[PDB]
Amino acid sequence: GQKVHPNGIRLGIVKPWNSTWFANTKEFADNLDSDFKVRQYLTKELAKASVSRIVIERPAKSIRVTIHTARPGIVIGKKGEDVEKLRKVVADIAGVPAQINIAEVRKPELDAKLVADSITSQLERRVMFRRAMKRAVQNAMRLGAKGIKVEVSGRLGGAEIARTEWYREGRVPLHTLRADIDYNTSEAHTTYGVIGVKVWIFKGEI
Amino acid sequence: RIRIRLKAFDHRLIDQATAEIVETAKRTGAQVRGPIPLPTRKERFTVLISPHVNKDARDQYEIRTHLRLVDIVEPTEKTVDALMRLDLAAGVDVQISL
Amino acid sequence: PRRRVIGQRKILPDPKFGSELLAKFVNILMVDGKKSTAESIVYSALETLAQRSGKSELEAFEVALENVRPTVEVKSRRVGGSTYQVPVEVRPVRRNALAMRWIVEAARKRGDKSMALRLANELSDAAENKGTAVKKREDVHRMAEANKAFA
Amino acid sequence: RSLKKGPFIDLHLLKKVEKAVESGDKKPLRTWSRRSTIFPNMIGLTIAVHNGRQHVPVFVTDEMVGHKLGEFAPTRTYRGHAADKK
Amino acid sequence: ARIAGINIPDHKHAVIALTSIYGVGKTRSKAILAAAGIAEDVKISELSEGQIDTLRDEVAKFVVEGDLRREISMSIKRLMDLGCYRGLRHRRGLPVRGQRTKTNARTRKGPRKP
Amino acid sequence: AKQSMKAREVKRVALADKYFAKRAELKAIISDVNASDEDRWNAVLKLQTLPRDSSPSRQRNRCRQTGRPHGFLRKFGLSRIKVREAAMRGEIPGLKKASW
Amino acid sequence: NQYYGTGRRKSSAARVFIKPGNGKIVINQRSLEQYFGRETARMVVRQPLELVDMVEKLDLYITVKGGGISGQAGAIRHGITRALMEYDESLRSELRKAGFVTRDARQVERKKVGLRKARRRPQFSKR
RNA sequence: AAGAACCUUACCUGGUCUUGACAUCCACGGAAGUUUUCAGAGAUGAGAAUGUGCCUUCGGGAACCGUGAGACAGGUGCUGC
RNA sequence: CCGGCCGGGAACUCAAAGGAGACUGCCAGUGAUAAACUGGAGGAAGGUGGGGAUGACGUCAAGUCAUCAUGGCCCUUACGACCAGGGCUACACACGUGCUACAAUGGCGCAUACAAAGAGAAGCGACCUCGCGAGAGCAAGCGGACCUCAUAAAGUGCGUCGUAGUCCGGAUUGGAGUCUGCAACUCGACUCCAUGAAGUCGGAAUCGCUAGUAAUCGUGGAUCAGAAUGCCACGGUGAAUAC
Repeated sequence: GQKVHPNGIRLGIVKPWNSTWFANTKEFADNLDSDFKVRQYLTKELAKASVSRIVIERPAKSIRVTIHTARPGIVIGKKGEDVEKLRKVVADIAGVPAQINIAEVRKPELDAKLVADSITSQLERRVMFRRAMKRAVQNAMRLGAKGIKVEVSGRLGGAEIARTEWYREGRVPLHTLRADIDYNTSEAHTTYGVIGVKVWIFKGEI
Repeated sequence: RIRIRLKAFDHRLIDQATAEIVETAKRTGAQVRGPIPLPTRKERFTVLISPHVNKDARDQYEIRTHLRLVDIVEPTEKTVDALMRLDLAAGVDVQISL
Repeated sequence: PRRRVIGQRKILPDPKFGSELLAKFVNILMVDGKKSTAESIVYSALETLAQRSGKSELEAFEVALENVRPTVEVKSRRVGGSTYQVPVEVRPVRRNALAMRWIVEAARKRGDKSMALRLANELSDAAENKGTAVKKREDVHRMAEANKAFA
Repeated sequence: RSLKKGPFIDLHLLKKVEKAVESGDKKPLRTWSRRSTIFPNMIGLTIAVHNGRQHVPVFVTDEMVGHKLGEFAPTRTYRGHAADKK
Repeated sequence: ARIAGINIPDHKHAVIALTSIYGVGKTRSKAILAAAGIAEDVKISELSEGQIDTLRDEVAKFVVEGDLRREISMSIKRLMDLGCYRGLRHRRGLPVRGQRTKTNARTRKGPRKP
Repeated sequence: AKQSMKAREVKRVALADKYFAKRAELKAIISDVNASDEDRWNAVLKLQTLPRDSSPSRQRNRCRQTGRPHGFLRKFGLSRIKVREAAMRGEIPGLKKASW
Repeated sequence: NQYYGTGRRKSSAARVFIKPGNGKIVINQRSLEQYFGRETARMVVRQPLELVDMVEKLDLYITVKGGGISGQAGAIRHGITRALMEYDESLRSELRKAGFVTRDARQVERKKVGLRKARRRPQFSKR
């Protein structure tokens, strides 16, 4: 569990940063604050909308937020009525204005955060993790994902002792930096306590 | 007459922008010196890895910052207009000077 | 190490003449990386020596080294659980090296005034081979001889 | 040894000691300020300095002026120890 | 040459010779030599007797041995009389400046009791 | 995470910018040697008249998230752990692990 | 025609010009002796040339920057080895037979975390 | 603990408040804000001058600030087996 | 105006990007004609070229509810909140870990050179002027390949100190000051004057380290109002041993 986080070592490699913007040493601090703020706001408000990830950019002292989501219609709302409000609210903490660019994930079951949020939505319903894991692995293999390693840890269906469990399938070369491997860690609240869900997804050799 | 010194993080991300600005320059009258690669600043960092104790175990980091000089000699109107509001390049901070 | 029989490092020969042996003496003398000072004390000593011996520096040291040169030495091996020393013949490559270590050993021992004076005194005692180095040699022979019965 | 220009006293203590002098010595003062500096006029006063648990009365003498209030109210108390002589 | 308590150095150089007096050290003695014009390397015995005669009132310009002794002792006696925390540490024999008494400052603390 | 301490900190932030960096010269210049011997007394007396806070030196410069005083980084403002968690999530550009 | 070599010993960079005719050596406007040739390891820079003729046959104008004394001296050495290129294999036979052609980079290692100078432990205690 | 002079602080003594230092809910009032004085160790407490801005529904508002209600807030309080 | 100072050149370093290069590829021999190894060659480099990052299955029901988050439990006119002062630095001791030592391969005096890598706009702050000094006054320039921190020191040469608790060492203490910060007593650092402690290379026991390594030298940072012998990083000089 102390093993290296796969995304961090490939940030200079095959994993471009979710927020790509330069700033001077003075305002960089505040811009990180605002970044964390908008990421929280968009996280909470769009939580039920199953956003996969939010790609911040800040050209010319103005923010442009790309948004990869599983269900673009539920995010946008009826004919964009939400989008504008999302631009106003965000712009207020963004330093003004707030451009936004929607984007749909063609294969949402592949993407890690969508999978984890699904598994959490199953766990809150008291669904059995032993089924959830095999279901995720089933969808991953049906899409032909080159590799996968699902892992979870916690109370496990009310057991008094916390326990780790996992189920890998396919080739999983974590040591190979050439590898195209998505990854996520998402906590799942339950009546007995938090249950961490880690999800490795090996998409391709390059 | 003009001395531009642009900067960005990733080299591969700044290169195509350098190509676009040099090309924008060549088409607008050119009179270009030829961009200078410049030394790259590399801020070293070493943060404690653990939430508590484990003083022996630390994690290294760095933030490379590539810079490039441009140096256009002509004070041409076509040049100063092309250098204005065609810079684009998100994530790449340009600094014009005369 | 368990396996590698890798050989010695290639030290630089002495600038005036190709006596890499004494260059290894300059190595076994240098402290705190003060190479030039250690070398300067070496040349100053060889000059103070050769004029008194009448011989050239290198050969004057040759007939001092040869006299202080170790014969055999005891070392722990093949313990019966009660532990006892085993005398054995030295490797010739270890011979002059261990000798120069005994020279520097005798040099660091005793005090007079200047370290150049102690060095000159040890070399002078080595000229007519009655010094602390031959003393340590004959002492190692005393540590043996009575132990020489063992084999 | 500190404060090149201007000996330091907190204004509430210089006013309490001012109107304490002009009114004649009566009772000790309740000051908490260890931070101030003795001044010539403060002499003869029994002003109690805070040692952190309570106030200890100290009788100011002109022989002590350049010093400060604190060090005459020792805070930490180590009594002696236990000697445990054998 | 005979002044102070005793002050009879020999073989010593002028500054180190003067250092023997309580209350005077290196840089002050060098100031005495810069005042008299005397060279640092001169021996105390070879140096001119009349230059020593000037040396006497010259170093008399600065208070030294016993007067400094009784001055410092009178100061420490003063601190003890004040009842100041500093003077209390002088009474205990423990350090005054702020050195840790928990482990080190053994020198001022004296030899270890057990 | 000790919200009252963070609100106390930011209250020192606001109030501290509100007083000093404006009236601050009253000590930063006037208390420095100049031809105003009589005034400097009334100056420092107004200096103590100011509240004990407002001074930047009393700012421990707490983290903007947990509020933890220690492990802080002025270059970011985040505590070491949170800037590392943001780093591993790819929030900070060019903050890759270094090996040279 | 003037000949040239470069070389770079331990972060220092040397630059070595050499010409036929005159025999004197000059480094950074300073005399061969006053700069390093009166300090120890003076003869090392000439050590490859001891194998051949030097005296009047060739002269050197050297510039160097970076590093310490021995670093700039070895930089002069590598710079002479690189400046023998016009006589290429003809000198590289015996010269490589004596080495000196080798880069001998051996750069200092970076301090490792928790280790004082990239090896030393903080005096580990058994308990 | 990548830096305890105060601050930090979780600690001790003493002085302090109980919808509370901070967040959300509502009523009922004031723009907020401003400079200045006194009592007090200080926080607080009592003043004094000063200001009354931001769209329209201009009967309203909204922002900020103050008093009141309880729901709640808060906890470096315990439990890393 | 002997300073690349400026005309002048991109020549060469330097500076980066982007490529080539070392792969047991070639020679010989060995090896079960196997893989593979040994030796050699050329080659800048020869065997994983040097270094760095990357921590399998899992274990230790390891440490962390005091980073944060969290299931419950507990207090909620106090197990909450604000302020002053104090303390976290207390000392009959014991242990762990770093630094300066115990000296003339040295200390001290003058002269004399030679680095790298970082940091700087609520800031880095030249120069000049004042002060033995720490620092003060003014203040150009610098968002930095320009300017500032910012003079590297060990070293090199000569001069002296002539082997003693000594011109070693610098502890401790007394006095006189500087700067920071509301605030330097508790409880800063630095400077100057004075003072010169133990200690004569350290026992039983015990540690690290195989090359640009150990040893030794100095420089810079982050933390920070101020305050490193700690931490992290940089280069200079530069070994011995491997039977």
